[PDB]
Amino acid sequence: GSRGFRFXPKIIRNER
Repeated sequence: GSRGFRFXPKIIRNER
């Protein structure tokens, strides 16, 4: 579902 990338004080992931 898009949205995904390590961001120091935050990290996103969905590989879709």
